[PDB]
Amino acid sequence: NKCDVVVVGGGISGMAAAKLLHDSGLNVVVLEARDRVGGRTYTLRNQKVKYVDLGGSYVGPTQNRILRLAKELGLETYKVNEVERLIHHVKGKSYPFRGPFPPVWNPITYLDHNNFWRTMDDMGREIPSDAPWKAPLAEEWDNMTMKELLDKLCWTESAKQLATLFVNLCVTAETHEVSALWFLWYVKQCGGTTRIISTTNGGQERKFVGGSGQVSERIMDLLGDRVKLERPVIYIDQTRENVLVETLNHEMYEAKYVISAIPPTLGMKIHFNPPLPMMRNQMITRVPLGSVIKCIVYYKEPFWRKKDYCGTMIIDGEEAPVAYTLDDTKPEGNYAAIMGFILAHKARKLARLTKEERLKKLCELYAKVLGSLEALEPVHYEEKNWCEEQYSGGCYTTYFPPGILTQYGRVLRQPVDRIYFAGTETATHWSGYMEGAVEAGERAAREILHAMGKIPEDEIWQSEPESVDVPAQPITTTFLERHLPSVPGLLRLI
Amino acid sequence: NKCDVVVVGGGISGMAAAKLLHDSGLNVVVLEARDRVGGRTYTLRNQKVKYVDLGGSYVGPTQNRILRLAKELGLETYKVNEVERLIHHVKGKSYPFRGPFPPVWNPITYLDHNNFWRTMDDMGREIPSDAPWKAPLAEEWDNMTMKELLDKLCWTESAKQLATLFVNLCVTAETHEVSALWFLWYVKQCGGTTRIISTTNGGQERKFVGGSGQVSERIMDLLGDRVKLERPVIYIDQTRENVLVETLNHEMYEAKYVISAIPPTLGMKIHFNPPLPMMRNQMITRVPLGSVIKCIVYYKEPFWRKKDYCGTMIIDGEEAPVAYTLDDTKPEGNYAAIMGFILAHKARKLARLTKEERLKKLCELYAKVLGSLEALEPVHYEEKNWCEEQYSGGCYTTYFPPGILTQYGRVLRQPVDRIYFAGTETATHWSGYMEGAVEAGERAAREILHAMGKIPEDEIWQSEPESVDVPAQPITTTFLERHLPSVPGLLRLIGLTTI
Ligand SMILES: *[C]C1=C([C])[C]=C2C(=[C]1)N([C][C]([O])[C]([O])[C]([O])[C]OP([O])(=O)OP([O])(=O)O[C][C]1O[C](N3[C]=NC4=C3N=[C]N=C4[N])[C]([O])[C]1[O])C1=NC(=O)[N]C(=O)C1=N2[C]C1=[C][C]=[C][C]=[C]1
Ligand SMILES: *[C]C1=C([C])[C]=C2C(=[C]1)N([C][C]([O])[C]([O])[C]([O])[C]OP([O])(=O)OP([O])(=O)O[C][C]1O[C](N3[C]=NC4=C3N=[C]N=C4[N])[C]([O])[C]1[O])C1=NC(=O)[N]C(=O)C1=N2[C]C1=[C][C]=[C][C]=[C]1
Repeated sequence: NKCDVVVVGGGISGMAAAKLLHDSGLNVVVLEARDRVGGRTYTLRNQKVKYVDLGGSYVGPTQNRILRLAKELGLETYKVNEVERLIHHVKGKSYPFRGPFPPVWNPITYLDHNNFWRTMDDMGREIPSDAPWKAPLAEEWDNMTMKELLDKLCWTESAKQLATLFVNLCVTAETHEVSALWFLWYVKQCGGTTRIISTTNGGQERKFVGGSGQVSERIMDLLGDRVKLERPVIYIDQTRENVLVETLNHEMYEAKYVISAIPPTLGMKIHFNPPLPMMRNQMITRVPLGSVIKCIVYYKEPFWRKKDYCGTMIIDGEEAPVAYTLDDTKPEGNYAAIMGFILAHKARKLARLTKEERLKKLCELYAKVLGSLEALEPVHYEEKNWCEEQYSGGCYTTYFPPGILTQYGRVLRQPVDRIYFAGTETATHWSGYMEGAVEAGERAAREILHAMGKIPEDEIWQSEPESVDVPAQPITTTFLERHLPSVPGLLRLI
Repeated sequence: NKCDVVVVGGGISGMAAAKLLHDSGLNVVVLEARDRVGGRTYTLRNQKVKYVDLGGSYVGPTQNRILRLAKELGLETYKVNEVERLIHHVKGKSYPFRGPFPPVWNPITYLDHNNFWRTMDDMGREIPSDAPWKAPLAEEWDNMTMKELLDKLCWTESAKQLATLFVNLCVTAETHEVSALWFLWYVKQCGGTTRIISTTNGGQERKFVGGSGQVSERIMDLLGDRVKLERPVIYIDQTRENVLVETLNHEMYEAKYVISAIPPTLGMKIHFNPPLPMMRNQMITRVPLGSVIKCIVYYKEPFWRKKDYCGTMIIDGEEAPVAYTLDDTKPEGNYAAIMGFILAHKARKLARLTKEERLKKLCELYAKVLGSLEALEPVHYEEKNWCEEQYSGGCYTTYFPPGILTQYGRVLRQPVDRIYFAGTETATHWSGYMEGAVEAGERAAREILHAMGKIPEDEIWQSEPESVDVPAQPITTTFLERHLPSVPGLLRLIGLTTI
């Protein structure tokens, strides 16, 4: 029954909010729909794998909030293997390379690849992180899919193929499904193309020893009986003095304030009294999450390292079930494994197969790409289709179709009376990530502290000191990268 | 508690299913979220208006199922006023015309307008009504917005402007929001461009005397206590022998079968056990409804008729709050009124204003369009914003953004164990309309009768005899209309001669 704040959802965002409020002296309850905490993070333990992340997993430089929270909880990170060569597999053949970016040798193609990435970052600099709908060309870019943008910008099929794979991997959606404004904002608010795609010095630098699921589990340990598992919220009543929150199993909770820490569209699962205002009522029907199967194949040894491959593969083509892989071997060098993502329309297509049929397709692919028969002899397989989850709706995050961000965007974190909004989707830096979940949960908690007169308005949005354990190198561009002409630019110059 | 079939939703689709099942001898319960039946149809009665439809309203030729159902219930139709001239207002000026279509004088613009409508219908003929994702070019057309299709097809701004207003009016959404495959399907399954847009011989020919809300109300009268108002469904359990359906007010219903007769995305409001299959789970998050305010301004007299205007206005321009109007005077000639739609992004924009501020904007617009100061003296005003409705989500219907129809389309009316799907969105002829609600409700009911061994598979989909009261004239094209070249076609024909 009675408390100061009810938090709906026990993922990273809901747990970070509740921890903050608890640490401030307020009485808090977390209502969680599933029989576990963690939401879009999930760590499986069994004897074969020891532990494995089946949801969110990677952290890296500039993600200072998730790094500080995990450190305080007693977690350690380790580095993803990127010692040996990366592989770019294109038109049925493998090209090993070093550095973050796959090299291009044809000169025209070179100019086209260079101009595409540069243009993405240029366009991003006109987009405010906390208000993308205030971009000078907000409407024009929002009324256009990423597919239309790629068609205009890319003068070669080679650049257009790589840019498409880039979109599919970042947001688990097809280029024709997503707004150009929304995708450019998304990349920008992660620090740009280089920062988002890199292992070393980027979003994929590190993982947590023991799994990322420990973040939510350890906060639940701190909160004890305040966390209520298998309590899906069905009903929120704001007509009276205290807010009334009802669960599916017929319990009633009473509070001064609520934080909703669930993906925006999952707000549909709740019946509101009084009805939601018009813009939010419609927004929550307009914001799907992407589609992905995360798959991990285990091997006796990390045999790719013997051929001077790190295990990172960038794989083009319609036939490949998996477009991107990373080494998932434990820091000690055992439980050798390759992690890969089956993205967007391939997730829909390959979900019809059996677990065993998917394993066979992956092994045959890895054998071609790595040039090794050893890939045909897996010792174990784990996978998770996020599309089938009632209380997630997909992964990694919410995407915006064309027209939606400019029309409904400003409503995402706008309070509805005594309901405040957290969840990674409402963040302004690494929104879509575990980092964004922490930002949003702690910000929504402070909005409530301010409404209670406990802190100045000044203190709702708080900056984060840089991690000493995971420092960031700055992103640099060369003179030639900055000044080489586009393909049409070279044509004008002719 | 116990019955044969629980129907979720008391709109036209849910009420048509329940009536069919009841007439067959089964015990049915209808669970309705609101304190009223009718859903996206709603008839307001007060002394000033007598009655007025604030939601779905128009019916016309080829809509035989809604006409038969209403006739059996004892309802009458009357004809929408189209006796005098239509108006096309473009670039701040009005051009009166007769006939269904605004005339085009410039021969280039004329070739462009002719080729646009023709191409829409040509592309539609490649799209199966019952399976749009089977079109030969389904993927290509689905990966493209209507805005991209218009940019490629229309070689004049004038054709592009009119085509845009056409999309906004048909599906209450912007061209950049909707799949090209979905929109071409939607028009095709209503019988094509002419049938969808027309008053005389089209979708807008008629209304029901007394209002369309009487359809649902009269079925409720037939069913008596079997209809449960203010019972929003929150939970469906299929793990046991009988299906368990729970409501928000804590009642439990038990049944052999369930029909879900709610817009697909409103399925999100229900918690399922076991969880929905993957494709449905994701589909219901990908299918929004459009945005519209329906507004009716009353006058002492239908003064536009005196100037030889019927009251139909097609109004282009960003400044105009309303893009389309119809005479909404009663068949007896009293309660003179103009009905207009505020569509898509304007519904969002103008919802910020007060009721009085919106009234003033409309009157000032009608005064320019009709050239009449009388338009500035309204006697009464009614309106309804559908965007604010928790148990509709918008109006008129569900649209599909790019990429969705080909990936998730085939799952819309696919049964999930003992749950069968009705609602106008699952229809194959006039989906989006009251007609489609009847088709879908009656088909879902017969799917259940078949599962119960009461009818052959053969009988699930049933054709409908043509209405004798509202007959359909066929849609004809002239020789010139069929064979005049497009703009690029004329240009090719100029490249060829010179050589
Ligand atoms: C899935 C995934 C994958 C596969 C991968 C990845 C990911 C994912 N990511 C993402 C993450 O994870 C995220 O962001 C996070 O986690 C989020 O968080 P939040 O905000 O908190 O949210 P969530 O989790 O979802 O939670 C929520 C909750 O709630 C609940 N509910 C619902 N409903 C309800 C409830 N309750 C009560 N009632 C009701 N009604 C649920 O259940 C839950 O719990 C990521 N991230 C990062 O950071 N990293 C990584 O790695 C990741 N991953 C990704 C990527 C990869 C590559 C590149 C990029 C990215
Ligand atoms: C809105 C509108 C307007 C404004 C106009 C119009 C329209 C609309 N339209 C459409 C119609 O109306 C429709 O289609 C119909 O109505 C549909 O039906 P259905 O399918 O049945 O569906 P609904 O109605 O929605 O119902 C449902 C129900 O359910 C319920 N719920 C929900 N949720 C829930 C429930 N319950 C329990 N639980 C839960 N969870 C609700 O409440 C409801 O009741 C139209 N149509 C026609 O035909 N005509 C016309 O006129 C119309 N309009 C239109 C137009 C105009 C112009 C052109 C074109 C068109």
